[PDB]
This record gives sequence, C-alpha cells and structure tokens, in this order.
Amino acid sequence: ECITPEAIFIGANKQTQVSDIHKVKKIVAFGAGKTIALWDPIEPNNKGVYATLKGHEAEVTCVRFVPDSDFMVSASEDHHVKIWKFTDYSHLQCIQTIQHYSKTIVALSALPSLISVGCADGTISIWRQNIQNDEFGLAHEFTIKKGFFYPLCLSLSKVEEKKYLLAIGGTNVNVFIASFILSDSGIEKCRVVAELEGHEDWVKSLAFRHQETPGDYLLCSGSQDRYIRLWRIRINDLIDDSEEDSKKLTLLSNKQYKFQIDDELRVGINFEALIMGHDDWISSLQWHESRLQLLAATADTSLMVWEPDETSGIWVCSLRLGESGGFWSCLWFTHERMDFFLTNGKTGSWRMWATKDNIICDQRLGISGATKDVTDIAWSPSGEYLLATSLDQTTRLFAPWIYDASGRKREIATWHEFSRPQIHGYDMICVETVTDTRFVSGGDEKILRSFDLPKGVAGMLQKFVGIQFEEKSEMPDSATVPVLGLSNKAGSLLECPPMEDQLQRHLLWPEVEKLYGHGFEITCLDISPDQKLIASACRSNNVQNAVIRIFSTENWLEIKPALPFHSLTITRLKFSKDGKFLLSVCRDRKWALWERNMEDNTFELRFKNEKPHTRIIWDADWAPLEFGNVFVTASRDKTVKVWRHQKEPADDYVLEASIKHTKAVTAISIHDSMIREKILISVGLENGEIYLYSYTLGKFELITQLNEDITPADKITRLRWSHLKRNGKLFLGVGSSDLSTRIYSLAYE
Amino acid sequence: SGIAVVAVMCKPHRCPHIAYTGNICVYCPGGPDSDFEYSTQSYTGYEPTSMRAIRARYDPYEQARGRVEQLKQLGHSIDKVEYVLMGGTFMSLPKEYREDFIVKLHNALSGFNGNDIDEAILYSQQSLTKCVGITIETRPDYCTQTHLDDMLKYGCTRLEIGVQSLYEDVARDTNRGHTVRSVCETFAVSKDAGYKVVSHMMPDLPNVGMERDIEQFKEYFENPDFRTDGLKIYPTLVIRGTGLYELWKTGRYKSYSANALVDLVARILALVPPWTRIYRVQRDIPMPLVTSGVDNGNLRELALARMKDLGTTCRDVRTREVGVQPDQVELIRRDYYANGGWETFLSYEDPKKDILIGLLRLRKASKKYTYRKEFTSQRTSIVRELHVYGQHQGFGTLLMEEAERIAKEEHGSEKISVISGVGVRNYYGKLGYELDGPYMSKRI
Ligand SMILES: C[C@H]1O[C@@H](n2cnc3c(N)ncnc32)[C@H](O)[C@@H]1O
Ligand code: SF4
Repeated sequence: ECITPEAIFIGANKQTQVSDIHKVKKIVAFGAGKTIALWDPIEPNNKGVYATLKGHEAEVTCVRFVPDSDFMVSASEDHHVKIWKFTDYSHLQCIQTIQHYSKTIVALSALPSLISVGCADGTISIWRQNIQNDEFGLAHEFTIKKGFFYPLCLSLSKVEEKKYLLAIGGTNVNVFIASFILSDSGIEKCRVVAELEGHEDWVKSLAFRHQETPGDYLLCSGSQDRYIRLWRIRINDLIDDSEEDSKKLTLLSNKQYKFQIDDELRVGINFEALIMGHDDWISSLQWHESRLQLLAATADTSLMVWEPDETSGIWVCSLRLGESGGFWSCLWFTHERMDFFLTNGKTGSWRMWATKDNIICDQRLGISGATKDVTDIAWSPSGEYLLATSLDQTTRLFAPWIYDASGRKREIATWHEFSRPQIHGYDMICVETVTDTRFVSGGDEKILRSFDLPKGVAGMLQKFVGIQFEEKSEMPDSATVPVLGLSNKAGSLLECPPMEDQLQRHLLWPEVEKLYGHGFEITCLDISPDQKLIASACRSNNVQNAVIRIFSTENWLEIKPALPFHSLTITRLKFSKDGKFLLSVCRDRKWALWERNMEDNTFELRFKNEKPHTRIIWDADWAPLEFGNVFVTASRDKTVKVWRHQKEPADDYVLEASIKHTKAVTAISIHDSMIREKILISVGLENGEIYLYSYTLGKFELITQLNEDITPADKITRLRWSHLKRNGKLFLGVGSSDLSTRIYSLAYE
Repeated sequence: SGIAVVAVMCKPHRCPHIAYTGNICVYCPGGPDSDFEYSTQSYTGYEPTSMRAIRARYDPYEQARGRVEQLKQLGHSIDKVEYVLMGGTFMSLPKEYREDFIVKLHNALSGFNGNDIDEAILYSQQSLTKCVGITIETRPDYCTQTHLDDMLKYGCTRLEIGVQSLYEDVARDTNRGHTVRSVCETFAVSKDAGYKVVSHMMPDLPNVGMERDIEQFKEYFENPDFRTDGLKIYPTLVIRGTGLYELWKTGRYKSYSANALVDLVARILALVPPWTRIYRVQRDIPMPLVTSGVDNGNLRELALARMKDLGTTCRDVRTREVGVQPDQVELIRRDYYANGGWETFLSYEDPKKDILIGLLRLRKASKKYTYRKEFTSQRTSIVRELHVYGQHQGFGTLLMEEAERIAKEEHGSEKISVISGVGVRNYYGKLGYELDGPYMSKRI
C-alpha cells in the first residue's frame, strides 16, 4: 500500500542462545523482548532490522533454525514452544504452539524432522515430526535426577541411519549422554547410558561437530570453571581396543566410555584435549562449516578463536579480539571468501567484525537498540533526526545515512544510530528538543537536564546526513563519562556511521545547565514554539504539588507564580502552534488551559472543564493555524474527541465528533500541515494497533489500518509526525512498550 | 577460609514516612533531598561500598559480580558468600522491582539466566559458589505478615531493624515515625518466623543525656521484650546537610567529648550477654565529612583498653572465638525468655581461656503468634542458626544431635524445622531433613 516500514530499532536479550542463523539464505534471527526479530547482515545497503515476529507474551529465550528445511522453532518464558515456517522467502508464521510443561523453557536444539525441549523442572523431552502434515507429536520424556538435576543446554546428532545421541548438561559438574532409536510411529529405547566426569563447575554450553570423517567426530563441552574440555566419539569396528594383558597403564582419567544402542551400533567415547584461560565464565560455543576451528565467547567481553597448530599438537589461541558486560551469543558464516564475526553485549547492541584469511580484523557496521521500554520521542525542530529515549538509562539519536564518504546520494537511504548523548543512571521519562543544537530531557529525578551538541558529532551530521550547521566555533568537544559527579563535563575522517565502542564513551554530549525547582520526579515537558519558555510537571498524587513550572531558557530560572489546578499528576503538556495558549492534560480525568501574558510570561486560568471524558485522559495535540483553534484529546475510555473554539453563547470550546475504538487509545498526533484542506491524524492504542485518519469539520475518514505484520506488539507510548517532507513521503515516529522504536513512511497526495 | 561479605545497595529512593510526617529522620544524612550527588539514603557517596555502587550505577548483576571476583584477585578463595543489603528502605520499593532485584543477586553466583523468583532459587540450591544467607535491613512497620513471607521467598534469613531508642519521646521528637511498643511486638512475629533479629541503637541522641544512656542499655538485656541476637552501636555524628545541623548551629545541641564517650562504651560492653554479638561500635564515615561527634576511627580498641584497667572482661560472642588452641571443650547451654518464646543458646566453651567453638539457636514456637501454615498443624520447635568455626569437624553434627533430643523430650514437639539458606540446603538433606516451602523440616 502507501505505508512502508523504514527503520526497526530493537535490542537483543541477555540469554546465551537468543540467536541462530539459516544456512542457505543468511538471515540472523535473535530473540528481543516478546518478539522475534529478523536481520540480514549481508546486502549492499545495511537496512537494519527488517521484520519482527509476534506471538509470545514473555521474553524470548531460545531461537533455533531446523537445519535443511523451511522451519524455525522458538521458546520463551510464557511456558510455550512455537513453530515457524517460511511463507514466501523471508517471512514466517506460527503453525503450532506447544501448551505443555507448565514451566519455562531453558534449553533447545533441533535436527531435521526432530527437535528436543528442556524445561526448568528437570524434564528432557523429544518431539518428532510425523507424515502427512507439519505437526510435532510427543515421543518420550524422562528425568535424570528429580530434585537435583536442572538442565541448561542440549544438543543431539545422528549416526548412519536412525540412531541418535543426545547430550544433556546443567547444574552439576558432569555431562549426560542418552540414546534412542527411531521408528515409524515414534521412538523407543530412550535411556541414559553415559556419565561424563572431569569438570569442576556447571556446564553452560555444549555442541556437536558435523561428521566430516564417516565414523569419527568431536564434541565440545564448555563449562563454568572457565574450561572448554573436548571429547571424541567413534563408531563400530573402530573402538581402540584396550585393557588387554599387555596393557598401557591407561591413566584412569582416560577411561574410554563404551556402550551399545541396541545391539549393532556401539561407540567409544574418550578424552581428547583440555584448555585453560578465558579469564572468566564462557557463554557460547560454535564450530566451523568446513575447517577445524572453534569459537568461544566469554563473560568479560572477549571472543577468541581456537585452532590446533602444527608441530605441537596442542590447542592454541590463534585469533583473539574484543574491546564490562559480556558476550552472550555468537555466530559464524562465510559469504564469498571471508568469514564474519558477530556478537552482542549487555546494551542490546550487535558488534560485528570482518577479517581476511584470519590475519587482519577490522570493524563492521552493526545495529543496536534498547533493552527496556521506550518512553518518549522528540523530533528535531528541522526534522532530520529524532531523539528516542528509553527506560534502560540510555538516550539514542536516529538519523538517515544519505550521503556517503565521497558525497554521492546513496540509492537507498537507511537509518542508523549516530550519537548516544547520555548514559547517566535514571529511567529517562521525557525529553524535548529546543534547537538543532540543544535539547532538554528529564528522568525519574527532581530536576531537568540540558545538553549541547558537540563538534565531533556536528562534523559527521554534516557529512553523512548532509545538514548545514553554522556558527560552529563555539560549542565544545565531547567528554566520556561523569566520574567526579553526575553531570557531563566538556572533555576525524570517518567513512561510516560509528561502531558501538564510540557510541558508549566517545559520543556523549556536554551539559550546559542544570535547573531546579520541582522536588519530585518528572513526568512530561513541553517547550514554546518561539523557544522562549520551557514547562514541566512532576509525579505526585496531591493538590499541593500538581504545579506547572515555567522556566525562561535564557537565565534558566523560575517564573514567579505557580499554576495550581490539577490534583493527581499531569500526563500531557503542549503549547499551541502559536505561543498564545497552553493546555494541560492530567490523570484526574479533566483538562485545563492557560494563556500567555506575552510580556511578563505569566499565565492565567481561563477555560476549564470538569467532565470531558468517562475514564482518564492520556494525550493531546493541537491543529495548525490554517485549520483553526482545534485540539484533540484521547483517553482511557476507548474514545477520542475533537473540539473547536466557537463562541455563540460565550467563550468556551465544545466537542464536535468522536470515534469509539476497541481498546484504550494512548497516543495521538496531528501533522503540522494540511493536504488539500484536510489535516492528517494518527492514533494508537493499548495493544499495538495504529489507525490514521483524515478529518474535516465533524467528519472522520478511515484511510487505512496498518497491517498486523508490521505494527508494534504492545501499547503505543507516543506518535509524532516529522516536519520534513522528502521525495513526496511523510514520516511518523512510533515508540511502544515492546522495546522497539519504529519509523514509518507515508506517501499521500 | 571463612564467609565472604558482599554489600550491595538498592536504587536511591525516598523513605515512605516523608508523606504523613512531613520529612525524614532528624539525624539522617544524604538521600535524594540533599546536596550529596547521587547518593543513597543514610550515605554520603564517599564510602568504599558507596563508591562501588555509583560506578556500577546500582545495577545488581554488575555491582555484585565486580565485588565477588575482586575478592579473589586478592586471593581469598571464596566459596561461601553471605549477601547484605543496605541503604534506604528496600521493602518500600515497588513489588515488581524488588523481586527482579533479588533474582539477579542469585544469578551472579549460579549462572542461570531468568526472571522467575520461584525458579531462580532452585537453580541456586545446587550452586557450588553458594549463598548462606541474605541480610535485609528495614523498618519495624515493614515486618507484617505480608512482608515477612516475601523475605522467605527471597532467601532472606537475617533482618535488621533500626530501633535506636527505647524511650517514647525520642522516637517522637526525632520524627522517627513509629512507637517503641510497636517494635517489641514485631520482634515476636519475626523470631517465631525464624529470623535472626538484629537491632540498631544510637547513643548521644538529642534530649537523652549522659545518665539516661546507661539505663537505656541495661533495660535492653534485662527486659524479655528485646533481648535480640545482635547490636550495631552507632554513635551520633553531625553531618553537613542534616536536620540536627541547625541544632548544632544555633547552639541548642552539643555532643560528647571523646573521653566520656569511650568511658560509656566501656560500660555498655560490660553488660553484653554471651548470646548476642556487637557487629559495629561505629560506622564507616570519613572524618572530613563529620563536623562534631566521634573524633577518630579507632573507638573499638580504645573501648577494650578502657575496660582493661577496670577489671571487667567483655564477654562478647564476637570477641570470644578463635579468630590459641582449646585442647578441651565443654558443652553448656543457656536458657532465657525472649518476647513470647523460650530461647536456648547451646555452645561449646572453655571457661578458662574464654573462647567459643560453635553455637546454635532454638525456639519453642509460641501460641499467641506464629501465623505460618507449616507451624500450625502440630506443636513444633524452630532451630534458627548453626555456626561452627575452625579434627575439629564433628561440632556441627553434635549440635544437631542435641537440639533434636531436647525438642522431643523437653519441648514436646512433633516437628523440627530449619531456616537454612538456599546454598546450604544440601547440608541438611544428608541429615534426614526434607524441604517444605522456605523451611527444611522433619517429623520427629
Ligand atoms: C541505616 C542505619 O544508619 C544509622 N544511622 C543513621 N544516621 C546516623 C548517624 N548520624 N550516625 C550514626 N548512625 C546513623 C541508623 O541507626 C540505621 O541503623
Ligand atoms: S533513618 Fe532509616 S529511616 Fe530515618 S531516614 Fe535515615 S534511613 Fe530513612
């Protein structure tokens, strides 16, 4: 249709198996909150995250692609196991949801036409694909030890016709290996046959290597004692017979486990190698598709490749790279001649590295996002960037990448992160921009902050985005972190948007002024159109503190009087499209309005009301001066009402029309200009639907509903249109409670 | 070896008695409504624990993990760690923040990654770096039946209450927010739930003179209402932005000279009974911040030297252990009545060298109290801690052999129950005990 998804900014979770990768097509699917995000790391553009997948009502824990098929199995903390399938080429849909186990899922693995589920009460299950449909029936479940054994990770492979081997691990110092034979209906002879000792702490990760030599392959067993012990599994007629009268002093640690599966397939499992190091706990393990390397990720932000070198025999660290937190998951793939190194940290951001022939590694443009909820959105006053703040102590800067390092327009413009202005520890409730160089923010704190844009960002916003900044010899450079306090201190030739380590420390903005006055934590704020007065309101439940405080942005002090109207806590402030009026929208189901003195900056209560809506009211926005003195108000009672200044009896505003929706509407916006004597209004409600309307004097018109595949998955926090118009397209800024920040385009003549 | 003490601080917040009183405590420094930058309540930001918290930005998974592995870069070789929470009024925080806080305290030892409080403690039970207890400090109006069983789910075993005065006028005039007859009633429901109750006391408060301090602490151990298992002596320090700073400014409050204060605490330790311990004699505040009050930071040894030439030996259970070899030991017990129940204090002692080997607490469950479901279907007796220092090995199994024989015969009980922490739940499973909720009990 007309709308097009442009930018998805979602941040990964902190589990050790959030991610997998498809083999033929190269798509990275990582769990991120309640959704399952999809990302393509190889393309001439970068494009960021292109799609998310809905359905879970808790955070996603395990994501695994079924090898050599069109499926994908997922797991979460809502006790459910969902199965996905490709529909055309790069999108998926659920076809089965498991309603079992009554507990969360902690481990997961996959084979062709067979998966395996581990859950947090000591139960290890096996699911099997049947004929004639894509349905997974239950085959067998068991328990190692009832009250004492709790799983962490699972893997399984095949030997030669139908016989499989599964490797259980968790919560103790040993590794459990089972076996089961397949059949036409289900499985049978499922029992535990091995018990692998050697470790000192828990076993966090273990994986099988592919069977390169027929009848001989390896086994990695990483653990929480910083060690990465290996194993080696052989086959029939290659057992390395021992214990004969000419014995070899077998060194009972290498005691060469041995069992039978049924009668005709018997194996031998011995100890191979043992590696120290890693400086801390290790998270994830990966093998290679063809060669004989091994990837390991640790909990001290490190990532190193292990390789058996010649003329020594023993394992040695060949390629090590990485520059607190930790790396949780990691992946490998080769594209044409080189292989890529990608991983994630505690900020929900994907680091990426390229190298040639395992010698020279260099950076590569990765994607990022938030880890907790997104609260507020503020576009630039010229409209080429927007400041998306979140609930995880961060604030972002999202902007397009149009001009490259040379200066040519790229044939597709993509969205990335350029700056991360503040890292200081609060929940960052609200934010609003004043200029292209200054903005005013505020979190759960009794004061407000004010930051200035630095020169190191002004150089690259002018280069890569292509926007003009004049009078640049004044604002300072950028600092790193507040170490002697909490306020930010003062403190080229790039060819790309920056990497993650520059975003963490080398791109914060200096603070110019810290202004006092409220005494409680801030809810919302808004600034006048003439950039002269800032207004704010704090959280309370009392009439004594429900006061709008107005600060002049020159001397950063208070304006003398108070504004004592509301009772509980004000949820929305906006000035008009001129500077004449000022409405307030509160949690006490009523609104107020305040007019300006225009020479003393004093306010007076003029137009009040006491029962506009049934339930409480959330959001409000004004209409342009080409349309009239009009503002709209949404509310918890699943309705939205548009009101106009008319004065036949007296000077007051009265409602014109309304709609009733299905759920409670939480965010509304009006585009700053009109299209052929019609204004554009977009609404958003409490579980992820976004409607956009056209309105003309008491008559609405449902243009279209956004499709369910590209909408947010939780409640809408804000909606703001962009001021700029490029290529005949508009821009909407969407922020929701599914950890995501979205930007939609809309062409409409 | 020993026990590793890892101290964490929660989010900087406001006490909950600022609303209906109008302000916080008179002597309390710091907090959000102060001039110290980004500091927790009752702290200044210049403490070695409070400087690790600000650099961590109060993230519980990263604050605890940086502290644990720091102590094994020095080389303490830790395998038994006991958490303690401090700062603010942790149980006044919202419910969806408190449970997620405690979950990531357990994940820094086990390695499990999840958010369910009912499942994180099960993974933490078979941990190898194990937690022997969590100390959570609170106010006496936050120990109701709704809050005491939330601490049982969290893994808490010891809790600390700021009493700080036994007079009614002092708890009113310092804007403390409760009554002293209310804290002696919530001690009874806490000790019958199975907690090690430790209280805080503060000498040199306003309007309590020199002589009233010594009958304050004589009453504290003679009255069967209080008789707790621990104390933290916290003498009053005047800080910059506090409420009593203006009383120091206008000349309406003056402090003790540092010759009468060390004489006072040389008499307070003389009355300490052998079943309680003195954790602190003063708190870690850097002396450039303090204006009046305690001069130096060596009040512990100056108090032990002042009672050397008085003939009186401090018989404290923090002082009377190995830190000198026993070569022999006797078995004695002590019996006292504390706030509704019959407490007993079994220990292994040497009366000559005055040194302790092990100790144990046990309580008959009363009838006016004990709301818990597991302690109502029959008459039960509660063992509250076991604490053995360091053949010198079988002192644990002797104290459990004797506390069980004394429960069937002299208490007349049908079930004995332990309040063991999560990491030490497996030491009792070998001795025939079985888990039922927070407790590790057994039918007699
Ligand atoms: C949180 C703990 O801090 C102690 N506390 C609070 N204020 C002071 C002070 N000025 N001096 C000493 N201790 C203090 C309280 O007694 C409480 O037990
Ligand atoms: S004393 Fe305890 S309660 Fe009174 S203010 Fe200081 S911290 Fe809050």
